[PDB]
Amino acid sequence: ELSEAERKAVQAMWARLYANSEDVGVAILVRFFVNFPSAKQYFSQFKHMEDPLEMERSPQLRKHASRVMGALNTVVENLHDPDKVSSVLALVGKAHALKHKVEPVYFKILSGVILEVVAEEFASDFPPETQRAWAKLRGLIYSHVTAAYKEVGW
Ligand code: HEM
Repeated sequence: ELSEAERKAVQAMWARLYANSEDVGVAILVRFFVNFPSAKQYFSQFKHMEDPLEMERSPQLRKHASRVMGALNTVVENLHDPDKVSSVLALVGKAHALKHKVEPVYFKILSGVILEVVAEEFASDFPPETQRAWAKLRGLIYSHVTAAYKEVGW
């Protein structure tokens, strides 16, 4: 789990992100789909879309952006309550394993894009203590999502 200082570091960072949650979520996903075109295969309204301006304006992209940011928000705000973070990430993990059939490695890829976007957009607020805290959060997400895939015999 995150230590108290790490949790505080992650929540303070996340608050800055979430002040324009909508735009940050979308910028993250556009970068994800441009840089990893294979990930678009799970999205019916944009699986063959290439123009990043259209991706930015895509209703189904912006919707998934809103749901990624909201589920992340739930995890970050409730990091002091580890049963809640377990709860949320299971539900996500399973859902993506079973309904959406997404290869679990795409979570690792998306997290790397999330890191790249955070490092760019909020660099002057991203000291090493915070970078390390954020990296623990990423590990936490990937291990919990990865355990949920194993749980239903992926
Ligand atoms: C931090 C990681 C992610 C979070 C928190 C997240 C969150 C969500 C949530 C809350 C939903 C709506 C409920 C549901 O139908 O499951 C959703 C839908 C979906 N997600 Fe994710 N997601 C993540 C990563 C991914 C990745 C990497 C992919 C595939 C590359 C993906 C593919 C989908 C698809 C195909 C849907 C259905 C969208 C639709 O109904 O049009 N997600 N996501």
